[PDB]
Amino acid sequence: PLVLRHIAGLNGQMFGAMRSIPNSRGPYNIAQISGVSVILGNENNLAPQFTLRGHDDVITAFAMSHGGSMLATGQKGSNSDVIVWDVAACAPKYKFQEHDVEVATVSFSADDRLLLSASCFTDAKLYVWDMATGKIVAKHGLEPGKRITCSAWSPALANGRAYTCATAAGEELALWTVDPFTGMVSGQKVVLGTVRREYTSLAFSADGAWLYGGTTSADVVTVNVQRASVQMTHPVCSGGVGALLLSPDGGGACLVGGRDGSLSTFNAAGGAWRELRPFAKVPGCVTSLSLSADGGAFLVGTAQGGVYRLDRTSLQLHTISQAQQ
Amino acid sequence: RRQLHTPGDADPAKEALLTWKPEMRVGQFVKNGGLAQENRVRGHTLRATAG
Amino acid sequence: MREIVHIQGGQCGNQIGAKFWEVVSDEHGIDPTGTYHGDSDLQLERINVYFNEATGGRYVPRAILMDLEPGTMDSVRSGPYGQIFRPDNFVFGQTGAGNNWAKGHYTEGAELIDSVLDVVRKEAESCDCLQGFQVCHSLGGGTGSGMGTLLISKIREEYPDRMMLTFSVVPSPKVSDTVVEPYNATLSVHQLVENADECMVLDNEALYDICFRTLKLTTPTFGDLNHLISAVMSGITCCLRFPGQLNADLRKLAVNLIPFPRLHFFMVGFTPLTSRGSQQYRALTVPELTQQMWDAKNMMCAADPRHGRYLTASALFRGRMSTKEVDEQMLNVQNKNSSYFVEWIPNNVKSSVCDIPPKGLKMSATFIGNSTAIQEMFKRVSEQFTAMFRRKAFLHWYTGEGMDEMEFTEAESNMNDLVSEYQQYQD
Ligand SMILES: Nc1nc2c(ncn2[C@@H]2O[C@H](COP(=O)(O)OP(=O)(O)O)[C@@H](O)[C@H]2O)c(=O)[nH]1
Repeated sequence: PLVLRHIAGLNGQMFGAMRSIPNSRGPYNIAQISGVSVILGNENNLAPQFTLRGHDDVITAFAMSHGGSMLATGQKGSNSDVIVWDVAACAPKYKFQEHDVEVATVSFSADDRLLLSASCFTDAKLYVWDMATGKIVAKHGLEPGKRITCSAWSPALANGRAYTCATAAGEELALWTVDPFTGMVSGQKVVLGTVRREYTSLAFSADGAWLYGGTTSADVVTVNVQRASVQMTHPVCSGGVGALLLSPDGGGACLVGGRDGSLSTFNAAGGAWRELRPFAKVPGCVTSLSLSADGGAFLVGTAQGGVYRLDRTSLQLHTISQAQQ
Repeated sequence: RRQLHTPGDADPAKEALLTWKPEMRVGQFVKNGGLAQENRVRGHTLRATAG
Repeated sequence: MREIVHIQGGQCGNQIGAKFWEVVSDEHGIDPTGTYHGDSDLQLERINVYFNEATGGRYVPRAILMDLEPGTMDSVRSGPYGQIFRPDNFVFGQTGAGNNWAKGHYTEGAELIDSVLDVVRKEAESCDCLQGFQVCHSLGGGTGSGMGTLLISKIREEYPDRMMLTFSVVPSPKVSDTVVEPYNATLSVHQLVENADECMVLDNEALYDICFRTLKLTTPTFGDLNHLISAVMSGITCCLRFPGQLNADLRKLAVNLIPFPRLHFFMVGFTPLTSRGSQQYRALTVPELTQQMWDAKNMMCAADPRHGRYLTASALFRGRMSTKEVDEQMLNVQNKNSSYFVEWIPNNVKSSVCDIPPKGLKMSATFIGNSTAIQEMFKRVSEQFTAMFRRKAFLHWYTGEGMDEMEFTEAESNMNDLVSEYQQYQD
């Protein structure tokens, strides 16, 4: 064979294509989405590792566990399947080939037990999987000819399993309750009064009673899940909220990344009048945001192929790897 | 005489008048499937007066 | 150096314009905030036409939103692309016209038509050279009809040499939504004849035919009708915003279409409408676009073009095309069907080519047609009026705010003259 030097490339079209494993003790720290495979590598000193090949066609759905032990990835082609890799050994632990046309979204639960792979638009067969075995848990029929942008799960649990939420391509936002009792999923559409924005990235709060969805309209739509309703919207940043991730401080804060490369802090319990402090700047159009390790660094991924490390106390910019589109 | 705080200064928008801060923003709110609308401390009188 | 001021009126006008500003903003790369993020340099060449430059690089539209009910001003800013609009331009009433043409035009206009003129005067002064004004409203209700025509009456007396684009929906043949719809249209078309320099005719039930048969949407959203209208309203000004092989402004479209001043009502179609299940199999060519252009069902009007001859037509082509292919295709449709075109006007179809296609399509065309077939629509509205007016049904409301029955009789004076003046060229 031939020795391989540093490999670069990330798919800037899809949201959240660069995310960091929260445990940095291993040789892998960062995961980025290419066309046919993924790249697992380290953050600081560029010594790349194995590209987990094994997909027949182009990748269009990415997820990783909050514990950092599992990764999940789908593909768009005719032989559509979603596969879950392990990170301890570079091997596909799970394969699921039941979606016909393409994968829409893939997400993990708050704990590493549950998978949501509501992924099609022709047949639209919503799946909820478990990580103990490679078998189905919940089954649903979504909608003919509807696209799902992003989905997430709540940290609020009852009887050991969580409840998820997903955004359609249009206005609607569906909340799903999944149970271990019989595997019957219950869905409800949120009562959007007049807020009809295209949802870019959603994530629940710490308590789980609220979910924040940053939209293309540069505002965060807040949804209370006990009433299944929209409460308020707050405009953050001078660009649409490409990435949204809850702040690690412990309060009601949430880090967001705008279309103009501004990483700002959004407080849930705040006044109607807000002042948009930029809170440092990123040169590229930020689409992905993650927390790298215990050092307090946020890894931000841009649509221009740039990955940047931004530490806290103090705030410095350090570009990592660029890539042409 | 006894000094008392002026009650009219509680408005957040009045904390810096006659300053050009373009990054100040306005929030909105939704009331259980009702019409989403601008959030002010007294927006009703600004909208449709009274009487 | 040419600019267009946009005014939206009523429930229908606000939602059409919001979907219009949804589409026209993305093709210039402006996000919902106002910051430019497009990937092409030609998008920033003509931003002045529909956007005003502000501090920090934000672009604010030249849009004036008017209504008599405050609910719609929640409906615009809380939807997508709702934060671009200037909050000073959010001028509104408190009570709502309530589908009364008299309330919009006589009583509730007088406290608000002064306020909406101050916004328009401010926006016209900030411009350097107005190409024209563009309004979108409804002829069925009262807010966009009575107050909408009131602004048009009061803006032509101030700016008489500027063009006036009206995108007005009309009552429908098959199924309707408001009971007094023939009353509101006949009064509004009576005003729209003398002041509006050019008029575009829309109706929802022609779009229902387009959405269900051509686009084959199983359950089309109420905004999916608006996207057909929004693609048109971007297509009329497509030559203004971008360079092209054949330059044709709003004036050249105007001076080529109308032979006489009173025949300014046009019926409009949009060509590249294909369902998503067959978009792979369709080859988008100039013969493909022209064949779908002249189809009766592709028109956005209830008037069948087969009934009445095409007096004058115009086509606005977008994309990379050949001038010889476009010109020889327009001569083909005239020679193949010469009975459907008027005889004393040679070279009926005037075509324009723009080299910047819309987003997601490599080729597109918007069709404008001035024909005498549209007299079937106005007679159908008029025959609904004479059934109700002869017994003075639903007339005590309209005379409540001040107008007399004489203005109702004068409404059919110009309506029946309009359909008779259309009729004299069909024979
Ligand atoms: N195509 C389209 N038609 C609309 C829209 N909104 C309202 N309409 C039509 O407008 C008609 C009534 O208009 P209306 O609400 O009474 O206008 P207003 O009361 O004067 O503001 C109805 O028949 C609707 O079909 C829209 O967003 N798109």
